[PDB]
Amino acid sequence: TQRIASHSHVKGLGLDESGLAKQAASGLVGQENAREACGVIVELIKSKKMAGRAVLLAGPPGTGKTALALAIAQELGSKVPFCPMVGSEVYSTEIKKTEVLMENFRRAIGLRIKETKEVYEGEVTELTPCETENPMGGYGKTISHVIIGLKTAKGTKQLKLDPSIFESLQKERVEAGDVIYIEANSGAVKRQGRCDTYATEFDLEAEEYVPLPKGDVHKKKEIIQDVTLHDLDVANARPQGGQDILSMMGQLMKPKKTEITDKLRGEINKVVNKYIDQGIAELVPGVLFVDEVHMLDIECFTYLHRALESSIAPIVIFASNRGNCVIRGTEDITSPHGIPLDLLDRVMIIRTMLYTPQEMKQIIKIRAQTEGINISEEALNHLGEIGTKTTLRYSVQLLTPANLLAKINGKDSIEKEHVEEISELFYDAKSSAKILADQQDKY
Amino acid sequence: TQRIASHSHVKGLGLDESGLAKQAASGLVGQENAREACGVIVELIKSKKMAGRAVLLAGPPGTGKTALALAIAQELGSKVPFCPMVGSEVYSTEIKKTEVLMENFRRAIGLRIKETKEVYEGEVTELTPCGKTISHVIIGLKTAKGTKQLKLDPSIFESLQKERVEAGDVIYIEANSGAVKRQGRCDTYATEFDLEAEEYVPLPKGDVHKKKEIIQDVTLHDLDVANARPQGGQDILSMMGQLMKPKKTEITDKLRGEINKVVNKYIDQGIAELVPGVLFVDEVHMLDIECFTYLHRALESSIAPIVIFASNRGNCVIRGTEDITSPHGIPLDLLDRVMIIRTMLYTPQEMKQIIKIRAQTEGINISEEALNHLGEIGTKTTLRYSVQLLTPANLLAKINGKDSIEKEHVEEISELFYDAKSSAKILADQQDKY
Amino acid sequence: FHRKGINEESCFSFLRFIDISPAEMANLMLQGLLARWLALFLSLKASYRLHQLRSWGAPEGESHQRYLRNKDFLLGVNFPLSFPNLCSCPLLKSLVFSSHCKAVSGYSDQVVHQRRSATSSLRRCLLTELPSFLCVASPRVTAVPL
Amino acid sequence: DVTRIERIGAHSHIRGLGLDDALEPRQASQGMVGQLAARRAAGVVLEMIREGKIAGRAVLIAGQPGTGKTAIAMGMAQALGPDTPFTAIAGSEIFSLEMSKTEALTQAFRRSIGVRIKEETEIIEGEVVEIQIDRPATGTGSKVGKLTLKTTEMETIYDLGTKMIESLTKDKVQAGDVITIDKATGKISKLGRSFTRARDYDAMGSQTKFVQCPDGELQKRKEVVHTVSLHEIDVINSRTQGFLALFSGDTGEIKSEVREQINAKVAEWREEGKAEIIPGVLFIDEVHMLDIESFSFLNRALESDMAPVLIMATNRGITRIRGTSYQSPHGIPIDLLDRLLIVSTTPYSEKDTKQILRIRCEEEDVEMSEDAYTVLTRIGLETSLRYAIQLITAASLVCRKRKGTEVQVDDIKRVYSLFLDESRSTQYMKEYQDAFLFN
Amino acid sequence: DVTRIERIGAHSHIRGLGLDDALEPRQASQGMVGQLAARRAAGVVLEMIREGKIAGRAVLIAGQPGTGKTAIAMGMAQALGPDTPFTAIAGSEIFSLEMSKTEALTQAFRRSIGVRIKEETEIIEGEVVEIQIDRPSKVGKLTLKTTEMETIYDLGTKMIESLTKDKVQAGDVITIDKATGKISKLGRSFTRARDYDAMGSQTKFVQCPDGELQKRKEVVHTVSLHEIDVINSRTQGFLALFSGDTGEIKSEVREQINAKVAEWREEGKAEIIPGVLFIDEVHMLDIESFSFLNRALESDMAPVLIMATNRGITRIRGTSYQSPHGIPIDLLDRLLIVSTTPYSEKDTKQILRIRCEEEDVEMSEDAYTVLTRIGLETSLRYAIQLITAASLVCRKRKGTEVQVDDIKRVYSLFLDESRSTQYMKEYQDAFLFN
Ligand SMILES: Nc1ncnc2c1ncn2[C@@H]1O[C@H](COP(=O)(O)OP(=O)(O)O)[C@@H](O)[C@H]1O
Ligand SMILES: Nc1ncnc2c1ncn2[C@@H]1O[C@H](COP(=O)(O)OP(=O)(O)O)[C@@H](O)[C@H]1O
Ligand SMILES: Nc1ncnc2c1ncn2[C@@H]1O[C@H](COP(=O)(O)OP(=O)(O)O)[C@@H](O)[C@H]1O
Ligand SMILES: Nc1ncnc2c1ncn2[C@@H]1O[C@H](COP(=O)(O)OP(=O)(O)O)[C@@H](O)[C@H]1O
Repeated sequence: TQRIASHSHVKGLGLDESGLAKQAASGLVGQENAREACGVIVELIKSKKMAGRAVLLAGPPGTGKTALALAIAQELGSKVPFCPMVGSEVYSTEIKKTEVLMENFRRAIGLRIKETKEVYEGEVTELTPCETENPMGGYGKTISHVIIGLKTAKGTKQLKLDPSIFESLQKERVEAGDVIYIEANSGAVKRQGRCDTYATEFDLEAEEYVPLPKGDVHKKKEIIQDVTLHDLDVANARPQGGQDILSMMGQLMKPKKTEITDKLRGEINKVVNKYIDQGIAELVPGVLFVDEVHMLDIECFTYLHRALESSIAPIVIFASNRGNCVIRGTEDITSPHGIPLDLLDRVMIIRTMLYTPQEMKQIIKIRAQTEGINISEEALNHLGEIGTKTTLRYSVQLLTPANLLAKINGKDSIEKEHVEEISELFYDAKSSAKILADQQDKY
Repeated sequence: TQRIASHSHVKGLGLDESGLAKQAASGLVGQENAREACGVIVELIKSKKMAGRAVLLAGPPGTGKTALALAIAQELGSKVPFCPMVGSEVYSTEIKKTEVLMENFRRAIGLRIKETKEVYEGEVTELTPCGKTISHVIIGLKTAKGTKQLKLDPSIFESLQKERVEAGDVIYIEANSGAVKRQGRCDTYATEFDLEAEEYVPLPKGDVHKKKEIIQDVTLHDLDVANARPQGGQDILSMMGQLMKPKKTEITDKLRGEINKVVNKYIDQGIAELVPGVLFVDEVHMLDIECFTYLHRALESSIAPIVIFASNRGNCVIRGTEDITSPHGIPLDLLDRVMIIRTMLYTPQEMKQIIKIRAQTEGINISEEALNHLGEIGTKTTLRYSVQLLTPANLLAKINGKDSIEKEHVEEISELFYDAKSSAKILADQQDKY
Repeated sequence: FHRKGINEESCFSFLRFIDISPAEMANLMLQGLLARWLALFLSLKASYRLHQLRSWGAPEGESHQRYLRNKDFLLGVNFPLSFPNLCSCPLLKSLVFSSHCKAVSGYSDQVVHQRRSATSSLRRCLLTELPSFLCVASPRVTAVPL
Repeated sequence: DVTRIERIGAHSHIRGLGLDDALEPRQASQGMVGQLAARRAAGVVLEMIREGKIAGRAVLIAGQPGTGKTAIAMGMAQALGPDTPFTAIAGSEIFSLEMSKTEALTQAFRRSIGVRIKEETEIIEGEVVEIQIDRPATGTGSKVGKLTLKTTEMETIYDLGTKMIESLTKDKVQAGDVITIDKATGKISKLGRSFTRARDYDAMGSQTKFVQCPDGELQKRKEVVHTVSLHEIDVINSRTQGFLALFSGDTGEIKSEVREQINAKVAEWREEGKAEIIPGVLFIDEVHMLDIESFSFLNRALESDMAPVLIMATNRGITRIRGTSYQSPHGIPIDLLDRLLIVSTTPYSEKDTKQILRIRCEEEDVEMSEDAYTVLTRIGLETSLRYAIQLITAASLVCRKRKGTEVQVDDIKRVYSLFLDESRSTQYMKEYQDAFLFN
Repeated sequence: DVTRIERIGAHSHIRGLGLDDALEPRQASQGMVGQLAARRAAGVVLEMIREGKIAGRAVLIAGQPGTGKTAIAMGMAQALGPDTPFTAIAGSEIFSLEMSKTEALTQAFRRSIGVRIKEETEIIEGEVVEIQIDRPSKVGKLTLKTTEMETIYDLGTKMIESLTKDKVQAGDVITIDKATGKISKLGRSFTRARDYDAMGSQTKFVQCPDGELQKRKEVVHTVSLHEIDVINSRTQGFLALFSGDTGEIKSEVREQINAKVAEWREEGKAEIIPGVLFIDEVHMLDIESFSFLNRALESDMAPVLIMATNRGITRIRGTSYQSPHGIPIDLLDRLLIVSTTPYSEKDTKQILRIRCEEEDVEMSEDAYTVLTRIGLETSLRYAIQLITAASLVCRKRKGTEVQVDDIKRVYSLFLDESRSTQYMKEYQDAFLFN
């Protein structure tokens, strides 16, 4: 069974047809205005019109700003890319920060392109170079084509192939008893190995045998693949070929990220524009979620400045939980959320408030039920009171150890004694800080 | 012969049978409490039972801490591995700071493998090759003490063929390693041509068959480095070692565990034995706070050697914090783990004894009056000053034609060279001019 | 293989799920760059076979919906843009244009003038080769390797 | 319905500077309104750059936040044209771990001076009828063949040497294909298979798209125009067969001798009349972020005869320069500040803010009532213009949610209540002093 | 006599966590004394780890120095035992020069998640005796030999070619996997170790395989997720597993690994076993790295983090802010602090006894009393270290039982922090830098 995470219950915002926020739906309670704003943002993302618009979820720690981003991701679906990030990913020892940011920005934009695969594959039986019976002046014969018999688990059939393919057949080891495959579009031939049927004619053979193919000899299907715009960058930056001393040399050396030049993007954009205009590929913009933005640098913010007004950048959702803090990279330039004011004028701020005890108890119950835990009301109320005394996280965290203690005692549900014992055992931040202050002389 | 350094005059701790300290022995005088307490450490290292245990030496500069540590190193002989290092050596440009500490910790533990050295050498008389093409090759060695025949597997024959060795060359072979070294054609064929590019050597005057008993030492870190990255497998005749420049890298823990398991297996088979060596650190106060913290985990491990730390600075700020001051520049957390030995200062009698011992060690004859003057001048400023002063006096005394050392030579040298205090006082008066 | 318990941690397990033999790995680790080069070449020859095996044969299980087969830790080919898939699909070949052996500037419109009726046709974005003459630089001095 | 890679950004409505033939700015033209003096100065510098005779000229644009400095930059970039190189670099796009700051600035400078080359070649576009290959038995590896080409009017037969045959085999060209042959270099570009020749076919050995037959004469002439920056010429000539560094960006700290060699060779190329050198424009935005060493390198690098017309941008006041402790205007030392002309911008008013909102709505295809416009302008005067611009899309979405067609004051008030401003967020922020982190 | 690579350390006298069936700690069991509430919490979180149902859980252990946070962590690791990954690192180990602090933590997270897989293995292994081929598709046969049977295989042409290229000779012990057909030479038999008197470059002598020849069975493989990441990092990435050359693995590979692992667990082919990540001395991590743990503990697959901290209310490293435990508040709420308590006099006697029997040392009752008094007036670790020296000093006296005089002598020889600091201030001028 899939293991329980810390945000497993969040399945959506839980909105009406009119956009109003339900009191409790899809694992979310409260924060009605925030949920309505997030629904508006979801509509904006689905609109496929804007670009580079940013929203900043601002609120105290443990108020659900991280959860709402995942709710937006869930309500978006899975056909639109959603790239998470923390503020500490920019600091790399291999490449500059504004390239980490540019690569991530290009990650949140995905493609979706369709194509057909056609192949003739199966076991080879005989090779008949069918001749035309009347050689030409100055020659003893005139081979017309090659007849190749291929059999799979369905049936056997003969195919007429160009004579030149024989020149490729001798390039590899094409003997009867092997299984081969030829790409219809490409036209090359490749050998997989001898069939399993002849796996017993010897006691020790150096080659490994593959099973006989099941299905029709000639397969043809249609496949749609999705690639982000960053994958094209890496593919074009590092050509993966083997017939070079450069390709192979780089493929032997330690791979390192390289600062992609803006000229490469200028041509990838042109080619994807051409193919979109030809109706082959469909572009789908996505979302990029930066949590703990307050860990960025002033250089990173100043690059984000220019990055946002681009006509290609995706929708960015920032999250932070800092008060009036000093901006990283400066000396004493304080600012709200640790974010410069000039950048902060380009974002739409969504405020997240605290949680009332009723909503806290509802959250505790939802977590307990999603987790597969049974709790009594006289203990659930005590747990909610304890959480309201300290915080929501400290109340939700004690669910599992209480269940383990009850199961050790044999009971199938948590009572008052289990909760009080667990609370007596573990400590919270406030009491630990009080102890540290009391015993400061011995640390 | 051997060049004389500043620590060449110390041979051991000079402890008697009862464990106390003699007044003067093996080149050490004074420091009775510190010297005697080092014998306990010496016995601890020999026991090969405890691990991790550490020792700090605290005292003013120029009081014999490094001398005591080197005396401890001498007391263990050359069998016990000894890894000296300076705290300033941690800051490298290839690996992280804790990696150097781990590598030195591995270096401070050694192995021990006994084996027999097998040596063949002499002129090749014939090469006769023998599921039928090649199985083994018969070779005939001959010197001017006898003749022998040998049977070679195809690997050794390939090694001989690589050296372009034909019939009539002087060859050196080691059976244990499989080494093949061609030492040139024999002199008897020197007349075969008037001008030949080859060089000719006389027939060896010695045994064809040589047996010896050789004992090999190898530390764990050698195994880690050898097995960490693909061994070059290039010893010439290859341009592929000309592509990648070797660089020091960070050894993973999976490798180290595999090496530990293999070493346990082989020492259980009885082939090799293990010896816990000693690591020694100078300028430990120069370690960063990160290294001081990593020493908390490293020292408590069960496969760690015994470590000795030396530091002379006082209540100075710990590096990497610029706010916190701790004794000896060592954090209280780590300073609680170590076991501390204090080092005192030297009275004038010990001053004179040290000067006399250094003079007789480094090859200078000194008179009693000059010795008294040097003792007084050493009590004036420092101990190292007089030892430094010794040599120029005996270098001028040779110029004047004399042999011993008297008042005029030492007085002239003192008037010719300045110590730290006098130069500092000079710099103060000319402050605006420097 | 010879462990002291039914469940005991042992390294080199990945050798079983990669095509590397216990002798091939020792050779690759103690021979040198020639061995590494040959192994690399063999892996780029086996990549196409592994691609097809992973992409077109998914019947039930290998052992009736349990166990793992050879070359199951090599997931680098499952990507939609890896070279085997890129060669199988002829259009991603055109979407990856930066060849390692030609000098491609990018995309630029081309004009093809005719000789009769002076009709000029205009083309859309096409791959463009940088003009050869650009390369004119040369080092001041050359030295035989020491 | 289809969505291209280019979407509607923050400066997607500005199509130019909106100036007449007399270089007199209009009140409202080409998406730009107001800011008459700055637009005038920008038009002057645009005409100056278009003339392209003097080098190493710098211009700084200063003013309040959100007053159109970047808007002016994008406007002059659009007015300049696509064929004139323009490079936009942020203030932090030079602090790299792969090359020094001076090297990055040198690359940025050399990336702006373009070279235009017209390349005319003789080509043969035609349909393949049959191909003749006569492999030798033993001999010495000499191959001989023929190749017949046909169009709807004329056809011919060509002989083949020992060089194009290997190319034809490598490209695997067979009958029924339409190919373009480059007579100069010798490359074979594949167009596609024909229609009539596809009737006689074996099993599938080539499955792709379809094309027609090139009409007219078999031999024609093709022309390409290449715009190559100096920096990529430097990268090309810095190593043998090194071309992925144009895209990979792996070349670091190129040797100077290559740079002077390229400068000289470009000089001779200009003299011979083969290629044409055209200076471009470099736009460094938020340039207060540059370290003092970068500014001082700019000092000397701006005095060369190949420097571009760099344009600065700053919204700071009397601030200490990055990396130092000395105050100075615009966070720039006086040395660099004394070598360029400074253009200042004025804060906006109500009358032109309303027109900004109107043109933004026209770009975004959003309709509001006049009362809604007045409320939005009041918001965009009590609060910055960017917030009012942003609220337009949210109001349009909210209006479309209720199946509406015209945005109303109630929708705008709802959006104002839903989202937040920096001032209101800070006001609500003061009441949770102990709830936040590190106050 | 024979010493293995591991010996008596500081935390080697504890074997598991002393508990009951009802998770009730004992007063003295499995080498643990006291810390009843801390051990109860440790047992609860150990059961939480063993169940492995919830992901992303953090527990912090805080207390004064010398109270046993690291001892509790090691006892938990021993009680959990093998077969469950347990990655123990120090705080300062992530400050690398080839990877950022993010990668050095991401890899430390992926290295505590185990994957169990089952494989069907058929292997033949034995000593070759004779190889016969004919020259007519060459046809031949080869003979294997073990302790039980002696058999002949009629191998095919490709096997002929492989054997010829590998140069197999009689007396070699070889293994072949019939599924693939790869020869893995292991060396030569002991009985075949005399026909050559000059062995080649590299040869090994191993005993002949015993038992049945062609063994077919099922094996279980426990591989960490970090290994699966590194393997797909580059073309030949398994070298980086031991070399440590891996750096900044692309994020488009780890997601694919996670998706494939989820697909495998859905199919039942492989099973995921969570583990523990112990980060000792976490009080010295970067504010940038602390913020990374915020989103690292909210993933579907993540181990349980256990941290230790010796700091009270102190400055956070990387910022000028005062916080408890040197940890930001936005992370401390995600954790679950488990506090410790200084030991009493009875706990001090009961803890020195365990170490005495661990070191095989017999101590007197008055000696225990004096040692307990010293370890109460001073640090506990100093008193713990005071027993190893005492044994050696008593051995020098040629006595089998220590006494009070020996303890007093060892106390007088070495110094603790308090006396070292006190004597340090007496002549602080002689020291350097304050
Ligand atoms: N609206 C909500 N409904 C249900 N649970 C919530 C809600 N908001 C927060 N939580 C719970 O609070 C816990 C921590 O919230 P989080 O998103 O980490 O807050 P922050 O982002 O401020 O740190 C999560 O485990 C989540 O389950
Ligand atoms: N007790 C001693 N006996 C013999 N030599 C000594 C003694 N103390 C110091 N020395 C000599 O003094 C010299 C320098 O002292 P050293 O131990 O290097 O000082 P520090 O401990 O500050 O490094 C050494 O060459 C050493 O021989
Ligand atoms: N004169 C103008 N004409 C049209 N739009 C303008 C004008 N001035 C400002 N704007 C609009 O204001 C928005 C913010 O301006 P911005 O580029 O941030 O100014 P600055 O870069 O000086 O802060 C831009 O999206 C732009 O469309
Ligand atoms: N509960 C315990 N039972 C037995 N020995 C302990 C216990 N706690 C600590 N110790 C011992 O005390 C010594 C020092 O404790 P340590 O774990 O270093 O303290 P801290 O947790 O402050 O680092 C260790 O060698 C350990 O073996």
